[PDB]
Amino acid sequence: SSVDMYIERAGDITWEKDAEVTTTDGVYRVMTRRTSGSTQVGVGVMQEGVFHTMWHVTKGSALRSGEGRLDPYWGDVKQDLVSYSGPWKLDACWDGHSEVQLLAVPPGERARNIQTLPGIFKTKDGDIGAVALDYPAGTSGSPILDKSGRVIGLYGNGVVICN
Amino acid sequence: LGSSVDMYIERAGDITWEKDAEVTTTDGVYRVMTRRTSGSTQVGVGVMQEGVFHTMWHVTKGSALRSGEGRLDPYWGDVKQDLVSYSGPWKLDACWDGHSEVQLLAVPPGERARNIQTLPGIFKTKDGDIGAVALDYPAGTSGSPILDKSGRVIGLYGNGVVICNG
Ligand SMILES: Nc1cc(N)c(/N=N/c2ccc(S(=O)(=O)Nc3nccs3)cc2)cc1/N=N/c1ccc(S(=O)(=O)Nc2nccs2)cc1
Ligand SMILES: [Cl-]
Repeated sequence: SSVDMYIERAGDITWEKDAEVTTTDGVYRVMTRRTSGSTQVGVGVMQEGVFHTMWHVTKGSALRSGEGRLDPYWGDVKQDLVSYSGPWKLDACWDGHSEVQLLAVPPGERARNIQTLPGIFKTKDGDIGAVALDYPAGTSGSPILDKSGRVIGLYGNGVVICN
Repeated sequence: LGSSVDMYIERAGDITWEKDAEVTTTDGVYRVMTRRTSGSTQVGVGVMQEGVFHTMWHVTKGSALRSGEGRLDPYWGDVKQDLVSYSGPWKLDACWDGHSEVQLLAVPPGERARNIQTLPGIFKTKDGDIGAVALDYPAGTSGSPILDKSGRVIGLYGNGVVICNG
């Protein structure tokens, strides 16, 4: 048997006004089915009919969904990204100075917003952000949001700065 | 001053092809560890070859590392390639033929190093064709070396397998 991977909608993607501080558009759990039952392997974002997640979560596997089978459209192993059904749509960038919110969706746990200041690390062309928190395996792909609710990164990836 | 990580490496084993694998600071393979208020966690893996430590850029964010020898400074780094080398230029130049089985020398957090023989898939990227290992391991296994039959490192787990022609 090949791995039976599917997505389930977990909630809306919204900035939460008083967060904790350290089918349709939304945030989805990426699940695997075994005879013994289901495991969450990651998270992703449906935007403009395109499902976005990390390449390591699916390794280009087709996904079952409420809308039928989703086939991979584009991916990059090095950036660790993959899109289903169409081109990559998550084009927002972090300004490199505003606090962000991680919309963490860990396995077997409630979706929640956590406000956090990314770390900044120097690169040769500039700087990149990091949200490295203590979340369980399977949280990778959780969206990182700016104050307008735009997805500026996925949990486990560097947060790209444009400034 | 700014954001910093307290990172260190620990040798996990020799890098060798294992003749009868399951089929689905000396040179060697190392765990990359980070010290946080919660404790020390493995965040990835890398390869010491010819006195140069090699890992994926995102594992270390290009940070200096502590080792048995003292401080290792990043020498070369590329966020786009997601690679970084310490102490000297990138030394891992072997490529996959695009058809032979390979071995992942997986070094997962809290688990023994082990060799798994597998056949990479081949995927189209804007740069060209690349191989990729279709085995699932936890995030902190990223950087584990992928080996050809002569024990040469032809890729790092999560970074793809380099194909000799395009
Ligand atoms: N100054 C430098 C000093 C170094 N020590 C160094 N090492 N480099 C490596 C590059 C690739 C690989 S690898 O694939 O073989 N991965 C693995 N091999 C075994 C295990 S993993 C390994 C090492 C690179 C340097 N500069 N490099 C540049 C590369 C590209 C471009 S580019 O503009 O042309 N963009 C692109 N186009 C198509 C693709 S990238 C500009 C500059
Ligand atoms: Cl890989």
